[PDB]
Amino acid sequence: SRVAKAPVVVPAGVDVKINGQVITIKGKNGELTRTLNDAVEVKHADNTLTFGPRDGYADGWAQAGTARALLNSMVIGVTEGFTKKLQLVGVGYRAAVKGNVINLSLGFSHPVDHQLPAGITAECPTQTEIVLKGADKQVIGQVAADLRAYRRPEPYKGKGVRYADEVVRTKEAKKK
Amino acid sequence: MKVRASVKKLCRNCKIVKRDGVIRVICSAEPKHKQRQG
Amino acid sequence: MIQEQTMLNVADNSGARRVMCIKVLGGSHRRYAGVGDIIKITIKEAIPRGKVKKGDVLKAVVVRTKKGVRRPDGSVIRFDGNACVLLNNNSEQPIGTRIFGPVTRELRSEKFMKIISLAPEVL
Amino acid sequence: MIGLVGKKVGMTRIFTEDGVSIPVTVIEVEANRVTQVKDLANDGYRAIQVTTGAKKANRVTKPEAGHFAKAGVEAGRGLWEFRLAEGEEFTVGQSISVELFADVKKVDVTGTSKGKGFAGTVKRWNFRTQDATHGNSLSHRVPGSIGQNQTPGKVFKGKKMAGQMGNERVTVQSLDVVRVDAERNLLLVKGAVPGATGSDLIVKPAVKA
RNA sequence: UGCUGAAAGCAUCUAAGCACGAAACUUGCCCCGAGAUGAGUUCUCCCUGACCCUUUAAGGGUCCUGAAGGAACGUUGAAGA
RNA sequence: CGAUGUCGGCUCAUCACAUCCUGGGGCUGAAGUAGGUCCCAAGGGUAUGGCUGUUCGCCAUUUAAAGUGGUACGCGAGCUGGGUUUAGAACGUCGUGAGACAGUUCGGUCCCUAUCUGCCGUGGGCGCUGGAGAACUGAGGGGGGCUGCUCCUAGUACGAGA
RNA sequence: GUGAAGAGGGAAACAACCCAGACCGCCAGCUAAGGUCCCAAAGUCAUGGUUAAGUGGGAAACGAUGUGGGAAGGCCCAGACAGCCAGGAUGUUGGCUUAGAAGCAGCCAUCAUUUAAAGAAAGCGUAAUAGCUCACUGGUCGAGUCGGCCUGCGCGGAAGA
Ligand SMILES: [Mg+2]
Ligand SMILES: [Mg+2]
Ligand SMILES: [Mg+2]
Ligand SMILES: [Mg+2]
Ligand SMILES: [Mg+2]
Ligand SMILES: [Mg+2]
Ligand SMILES: [Mg+2]
Ligand SMILES: [Mg+2]
Ligand SMILES: [Mg+2]
Ligand SMILES: [Mg+2]
Ligand SMILES: [Mg+2]
Ligand SMILES: [Mg+2]
Ligand SMILES: [Mg+2]
Ligand SMILES: [Mg+2]
Ligand SMILES: [Mg+2]
Ligand SMILES: [Mg+2]
Ligand SMILES: [Mg+2]
Ligand SMILES: [Mg+2]
Ligand SMILES: [Mg+2]
Ligand SMILES: [Mg+2]
Ligand SMILES: [Mg+2]
Ligand SMILES: [Mg+2]
Ligand SMILES: [Mg+2]
Ligand SMILES: [Mg+2]
Ligand SMILES: [Zn+2]
Repeated sequence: SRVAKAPVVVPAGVDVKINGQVITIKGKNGELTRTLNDAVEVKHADNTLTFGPRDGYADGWAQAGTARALLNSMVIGVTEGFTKKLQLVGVGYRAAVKGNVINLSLGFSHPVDHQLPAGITAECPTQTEIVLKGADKQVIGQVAADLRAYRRPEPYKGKGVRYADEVVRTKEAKKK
Repeated sequence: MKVRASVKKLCRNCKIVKRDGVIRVICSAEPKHKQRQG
Repeated sequence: MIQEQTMLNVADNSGARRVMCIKVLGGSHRRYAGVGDIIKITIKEAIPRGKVKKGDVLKAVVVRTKKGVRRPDGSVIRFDGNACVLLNNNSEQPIGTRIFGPVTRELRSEKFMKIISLAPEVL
Repeated sequence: MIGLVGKKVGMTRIFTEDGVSIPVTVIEVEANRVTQVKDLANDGYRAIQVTTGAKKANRVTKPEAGHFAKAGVEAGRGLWEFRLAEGEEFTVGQSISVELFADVKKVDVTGTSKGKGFAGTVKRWNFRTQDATHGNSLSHRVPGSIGQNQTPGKVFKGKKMAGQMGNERVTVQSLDVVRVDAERNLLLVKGAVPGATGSDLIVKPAVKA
């Protein structure tokens, strides 16, 4: 609601399209489409999107804030786009991309091959660094978590796949 | 996960959250503090 | 085709002469041991100054049986009695240092190579 | 893939170059002749119906004969259907030989098992016998208790009891195909299959690995 | 276990939306199975005479007919009380 | 109380789940191996012997494990009859005695041809709308569902090492 | 009081509970308890609310930003609550103890300075230091925010053949 009531500026270059609850937002960096919850009424005037509850729905304001939040990052998406970086820690742990497949060596018998979904593209500037790029903020996060899950950081040496930002607290073993 | 009838915040980084009808304690600092009412 | 209570002769110089099978090892409700299989035994007779004594409880591998062994073309090799070789309880390696009477190539294991080398005859 | 109909001839063995004896059931498989193709439009499902063998004219009823005449094939000893896969296609009056299995590694074999008549629980269900001695009175191969007490006050459906054993359909799965030879109408599979010498067998490529 | 995410400027696996997750569940495998009276489908086969009567109706009977099939009898079965 | 046969065993089971093993998972005072604890889970699987009437229990040796409970402390018109309420006899103890013991000891009759329900099998009848012979569709039902060890990965990850 | 020695209607079934006391006949009518969507006779009735748990249609201590109503209060455009930027200093490593004990094993003290503010230190961390962070304060933001009270309905606590 503090979030809902905050307009989304739609910048020069982005094309908004609305058909009832089905929004579509096109920019130089792709196009996203979302169906906003019924309880949400969205309006489009000036170069801005504004949001509000809808008579008859008990949770309109909570919904409108979600809708707002989402559309705001749809616009970030088709303009700036999102970047999620991971990094590998542990001996022998390495990665590489070929086309749209990230090849992960992670101390398993078989190496691991992870198919990227439409919209997400990857690049390793380093055998131990994965840079995801994408316009859909949910999908890029889902992917980053999928990769991280092949080997989540462990608490004794911090080994595994981690978000480049991430804080991994280590701990000591049980004394003898 | 501690599972019990009485679940509480055990430190300042504990949060009570309801998920799917079930009261829980989530902590960002101490894994032992994590609870589910049950 | 050896089971609990079965008596076996002894195909080595361990000093044992007669042993009884008190367990067929290798599975729940397992009924029979045959050539190549390990059994638990108690010693019912032993010579005076050997490596083991009457009443000692150990393991042994069966190396000859009356029921015999089948070979892959349908053949059978049968022996006139049941014999075993005594094995350390833990290491499951032979107590004796010599082997007596014929054995079968079914023993060709990493584990029982020493028994076939020592055997007078291998069938 | 479709299967075929055959006759159990008996068992024998194949000896191999290096000393293995393979026990084989000998299955006679003559050409299967297609007597009706079923399709979605007409039948609601896709299948061929086949016959094989030969049958005595005087034993072929008129209904039976009209059905065969329609397909343009001579009478056979019976009729069996095999479901079709997408892309599987056949035509009425077509002959299918045992070479169908030429490169099938394993097959499932269905037969009617030999009949053991009315069987007691010891043989039919491997029940254990009570004491032969120690005072047992008239109760050695008899079944024992068949239930609890007042609660439930009844015997449960499915209770293992004596009754007819054998003479039923049984499928034995994943038998190795040891040899196929159409010139002799032969298929050899490794191992035993259900039925008595003489009786019909259904052979299909193995549904498993 | 998570992703995106407001309600609650943050946070939050959840309220809307989204990804995973076990020998349990539904399938997949085997057997029975249309008395499934909701008695289903497909192919094939067989039958092509008259009359009378009452309370005239899905009526009752007579003469002639007697198919396909089924069964019977016999010789029988690795089928079977 | 005009009778609902008692312990234990044998045979045959069926359900619950407060789960013994196998499966999934959170925490760990979880380095690995191996454990502890809690959550989810009832699909299947879940020892033979020595002693004793034993159930249980102790013990030997297995096993992935040798689960806890309900079912008239499941199951004698299914079996046993070792324990335990008859009559014989004896010992200790009590009683003057007849006798008694919830002390011990030796011995000591276990019936029923299944009408109805139920269950396992197998037929006859009629129906399914003229009758008939086959081949099917597949609603519904049942069965099955366990697991060891070795090897490769790798003497790798982990570890001061083992 | 009722059953016993009492039928009829209701409580699914159900002597003993609720309604009610059967002389006989009726294919009339009104009511009682209890009921009115279908099995099943009568409101898918009207009006104002509550609940979202199939609560209703089993179970307590106790636990919880579930949700409705009510009366008060604290802080706040002299800028509050949340978030984000920065600071978080000096005597001094306070005294004692200890091999070491420097805010942070333990014991005692807890003053004072420079301060916008900064505890002789709230938690992590080190062998002891270092290092992270809290209290507190300036900045940014710009209108609300905090949690006790009387109450309605719900939620977990809740495993059996
Ligand atoms: Mg969930
Ligand atoms: Mg058929
Ligand atoms: Mg027979
Ligand atoms: Mg027996
Ligand atoms: Mg008798
Ligand atoms: Mg007898
Ligand atoms: Mg009985
Ligand atoms: Mg009953
Ligand atoms: Mg049928
Ligand atoms: Mg009576
Ligand atoms: Mg449970
Ligand atoms: Mg506990
Ligand atoms: Mg079970
Ligand atoms: Mg064990
Ligand atoms: Mg009993
Ligand atoms: Mg009797
Ligand atoms: Mg006694
Ligand atoms: Mg269907
Ligand atoms: Mg009276
Ligand atoms: Mg009534
Ligand atoms: Mg009166
Ligand atoms: Mg009505
Ligand atoms: Mg209920
Ligand atoms: Mg502030
Ligand atoms: Zn906490």
